[PDB]
Amino acid sequence: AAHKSFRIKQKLAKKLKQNRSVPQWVRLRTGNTIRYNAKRRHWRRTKLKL
Amino acid sequence: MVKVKCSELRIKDKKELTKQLDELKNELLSLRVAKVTGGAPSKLSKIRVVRKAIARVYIVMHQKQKENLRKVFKNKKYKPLDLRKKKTRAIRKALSPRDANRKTLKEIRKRSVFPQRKFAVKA
Amino acid sequence: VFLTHLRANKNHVRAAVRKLYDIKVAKVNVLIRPDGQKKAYVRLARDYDALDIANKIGII
RNA sequence: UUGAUCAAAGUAUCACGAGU
RNA sequence: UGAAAAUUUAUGGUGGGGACACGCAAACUUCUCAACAGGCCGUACCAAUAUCCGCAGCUGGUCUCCAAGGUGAAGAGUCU
RNA sequence: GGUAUGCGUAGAAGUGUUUGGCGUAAGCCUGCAUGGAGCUGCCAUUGGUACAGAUCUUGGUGGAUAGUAGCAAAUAAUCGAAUGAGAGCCUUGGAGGACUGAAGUGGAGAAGGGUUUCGUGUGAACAGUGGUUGAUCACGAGUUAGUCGGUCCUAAGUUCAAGGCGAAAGCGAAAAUUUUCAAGUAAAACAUAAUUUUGAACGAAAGGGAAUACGGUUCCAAUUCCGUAACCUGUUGAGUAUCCGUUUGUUAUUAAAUAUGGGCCUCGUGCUCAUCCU
RNA sequence: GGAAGACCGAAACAGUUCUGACGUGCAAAUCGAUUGUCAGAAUUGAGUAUAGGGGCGAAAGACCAAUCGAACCAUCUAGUA
RNA sequence: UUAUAUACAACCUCAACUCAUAUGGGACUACCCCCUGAAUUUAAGCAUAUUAAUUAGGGGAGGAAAAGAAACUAACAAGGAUUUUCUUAGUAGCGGCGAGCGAAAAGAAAACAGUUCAGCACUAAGUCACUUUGUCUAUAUGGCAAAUGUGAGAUGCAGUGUA
RNA sequence: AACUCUAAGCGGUGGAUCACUCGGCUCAUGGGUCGAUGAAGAACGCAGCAAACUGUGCGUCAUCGUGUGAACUGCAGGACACAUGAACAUCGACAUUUUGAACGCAUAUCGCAGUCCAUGCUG
RNA sequence: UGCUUGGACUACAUAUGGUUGAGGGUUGUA
Repeated sequence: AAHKSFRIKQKLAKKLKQNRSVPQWVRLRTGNTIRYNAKRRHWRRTKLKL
Repeated sequence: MVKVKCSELRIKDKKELTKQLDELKNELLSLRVAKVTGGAPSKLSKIRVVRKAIARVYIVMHQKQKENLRKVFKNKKYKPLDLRKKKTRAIRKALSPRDANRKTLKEIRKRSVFPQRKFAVKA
Repeated sequence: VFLTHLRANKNHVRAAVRKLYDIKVAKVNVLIRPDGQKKAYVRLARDYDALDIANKIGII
């Protein structure tokens, strides 16, 4: 940490803003197939590296 | 507040248009306050409609900013790059079709005097 | 405080706030909150009151 | 005999002048 | 036989530019002193017997920084 | 593909079965009970055609045990108060016992982590025991600089202009040969003059290196924020040796004048001599 | 008077004998007793070279990402018996 | 204009340009094109054969690509551009004459389209392209002349003429 | 009654059977469409409550004209600006951040430039 | 003048002109 760079500050928001759960109403679409997420990150059961 | 029909906006002027432009974006930023402060309606949801209303203005502003160019860039060669008929690749840079049918002299004398005659060789 | 687009070169805020509100800047400060947003810091002048600024604008 | 030297002087005839 | 180079001083140097004495001065002046801006991004926390890598909160390998009272050779080892 | 005026929500396929039966046997026919939309018999053809097996592939699930194996290293926890549906803990806060011993289980830095840091709220998996707090979720905030630092310089070395070679890609390469392959330099006609060899660039938050620190401050941030106190770099501006002998001030001695003299001359007024610090 | 690849020793490292402690661990190599150097052939964080029949090796065929008498990953590969 | 003592005009090789004005590396790949060329396998083993003028092979194209108008056939009562299919034929020879390889004109079917270059004699550069200025319009890197404004062009442009 | 043996009922772990399939692969006729005007792939930024897949490019879940002719919808809220078009699809208009074949020198650095006008303050 | 804020620009290989050309290359006029 603490000496990142301006990709790995902007890359790390996208692997941060994707760490919500499901939108908390959108399981009332038509044909709701979304229970909880596929990409769902913890941070010791899942690594980043890309 | 009415939907700005772009058919209506084709009669206006650019000085009125920029006057029409900033009259909406200045009010727009005040609407974003209610998004973050949680304003008085459930939502001041006009920032969908006024957004596309704002985007209706730029293009017709660009249109006469475009349409005035190509009439005064008539009657030249060495044309503007961004105004040069963006069609394809494999027929721009290979031998233009008014210029690739330029038949040769010893091939337009054998197409002069013995022509194709439309008969039916039959008994 | 301000939240801005991602090319705020610290003088565009010095350009814009006096263009939008006639507010003298004092010291324009910038940090990037790592969720992808550039939170801004600007300091008023003495004659401008901060509670008078947003109450003019509408921010409580 | 652990200094040091660049960047024309000299000369010649013309410019042999301009301003005056 | 114990790195390079960015940046830097002073000196040397032929030219050249200052350069009147009844003064008006001037001085990238290496002096005193006043206005004037200085963009870009990185900053929270763990920093390892619970945030690292060890398929895991696993006695395992992890770069250095500060470093006290006593006894005593002492950064020992025992003790607050 | 032909076929049976084929049965089918008035229950069609498989699933069970202590209903009943036919074959030598593989296999059907049949009753009931689920079940909810399609199915079989004769005769022509035919395809990836019937499984106990392959240290067979995949997905449940046993006995041992579904409570045995063992969760034993780092001295060692404890009563009372809370609160809690419920506490050996952790969750606290009250005591007060012992450890870590300053080449710590302590305070902050690197690589790597990437939202863990913080408040607020909590039910279940998560914490190889519990759970009222957690490095889990829910939900909110949170990282401010001219001086800290990347940024410039260059190190071993990437071989990274087209001289070259290779069928092309590209070359486990001190590319030192490549009209001028000069950076140029206030410059002068009449290749501006002797001059410059590799032209380019990356490469160190550990080496080189513009310049600062002090006190307090928040729910978490500080050589950054305010309070106050300096500096650097660049730009601009103002003052800043520098007015003489003499005589304007002043009788002169003196004084603005950084230190005036000189011969001459009627003294010199005239003349001459000149300051790029003492 | 303080020189030497000099000695006994500590964090730095190494890994000897016990063939001791678990050998469905604490672990796809570690813990606990013991032992050696310890001011240089020393110990090491970063940068950079070296390439699959070769790199590198104070030389064991060690080491090259838990693989090393030739890796490691897709194919000609349902390769042959 | 060359004791290496000056100009000017050409020429000739030859530069430099934030000149003008414009063309190209790249993506994909089944098919296609010129390339480089391996191996298990088969021979009961293997070394020439085979896998094969083959998978990476990568440079190139397109709606076609390459070929194509014979320096061919055949040897006959002749035929006649190139490509794909049926057959020639699993026959001719190549073969450790081992395993295994392997065509072909000729016969019939689709479609059919033949011709510019070079070079005598072809006999007033009669050529071509920019430029600018207008004609004419058009999303033309455009049609008509001109100044005959350049330059290209005799080291050869054009017309007619070609196995 | 414990327990163990055995049938069925019944509850329970399980997902096999049969059915159903907004999909797969095969078969064959059609057409020429690949960039220096910025392609192909990525990074991000996206919207009211939004992570994705899909859509886009500061005009950011869509976009001018066009066509057809009233809605998308879990909900709030705007529309009925149908009647001078909802919402679709078509699509010619305009747009096209960021990077490539990097067309500035150049990337483990959003860093270093250089030319010229425009536009603000020095002044 | 310098600051900050916009734009346009500023690859290399390369073809045909354009400009300025360099040459004890080759002559010619002197």
